[PDB]
Amino acid sequence: LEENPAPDFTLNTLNGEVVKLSDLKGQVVIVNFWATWCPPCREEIPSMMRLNAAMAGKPFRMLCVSIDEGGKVAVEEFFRKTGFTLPVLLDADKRVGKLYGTTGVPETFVIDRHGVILKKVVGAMEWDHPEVIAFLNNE
Repeated sequence: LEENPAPDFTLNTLNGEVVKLSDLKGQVVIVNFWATWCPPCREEIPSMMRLNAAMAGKPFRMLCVSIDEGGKVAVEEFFRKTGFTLPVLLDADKRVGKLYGTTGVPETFVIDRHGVILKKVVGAMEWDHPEVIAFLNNE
């Protein structure tokens, strides 16, 4: 998967909208696969929100794909109790995770301006840290 262009997909947002990875050429993209019931997923959310704020106004899009069987209702609940928020896409049936060849969660893909997959990261990271931020700016 790594070093070859990202497989396309179209999915619903929390609010009836739809996002198609191809129309995002020109921007750097992070596709992250996560779930409300995954303790590592929840460990790294705070650090993923700080990566999002740092990028506001820049040609950058973060896509947090949820695999919760409970969808919008499950993610909405989780966000109500924790106070967290992120740019979520829904994938309850797990087919885009399968398309992406994932094995468990969290798993994160880093995609360049030409739509090519540059990096695959397994497990909770600290997305707020300098090397990552500066790896992204380079792009």
